[PDB]
Amino acid sequence: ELSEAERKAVQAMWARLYANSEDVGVAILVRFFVNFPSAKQYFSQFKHMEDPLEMERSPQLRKHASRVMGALNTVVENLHDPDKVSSVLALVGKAHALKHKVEPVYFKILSGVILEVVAEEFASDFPPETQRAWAKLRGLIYSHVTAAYKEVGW
Ligand code: HEM
Repeated sequence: ELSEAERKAVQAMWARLYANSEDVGVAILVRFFVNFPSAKQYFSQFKHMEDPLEMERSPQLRKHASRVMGALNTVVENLHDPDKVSSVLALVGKAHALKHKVEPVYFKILSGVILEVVAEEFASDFPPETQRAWAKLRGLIYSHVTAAYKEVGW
């Protein structure tokens, strides 16, 4: 789990992100789909879309952006309550394993894009203590999502 200082570091960072949650979520996903075109295969309204301006304006992209940011928000705000973070990430993990059939490695890829976007957009607020805290959060997400895939015999 995150230590108290790490949790505080992650929540303070996340608050800055979430002040324009909508735009940050979308910028993250556009970068994800441009840089990893294979990930678009799970999205019916944009699986063959290439123009990043259209991706930015895509209703189904912006919707998934809103749901990624909201589920992340739930995890970050409730990091002091580890049963809640377990709860949320299971539900996500399973859902993506079973309904959406997404290869679990795409979570690792998306997290790397999330890191790249955070490092760019909020660099002057991203000291090493915070970078390390954020990296623990990423590990936490990937291990919990990865355990949920194993749980239903992926
Ligand atoms: C931090 C990681 C992610 C979070 C928190 C997240 C969150 C969500 C949530 C809350 C939903 C709506 C409920 C549901 O139908 O499951 C959703 C839908 C979906 N997600 Fe994710 N997601 C993540 C990563 C991914 C990745 C990497 C992919 C595939 C590359 C993906 C593919 C989908 C698809 C195909 C849907 C259905 C969208 C639709 O109904 O049009 N997600 N996501």
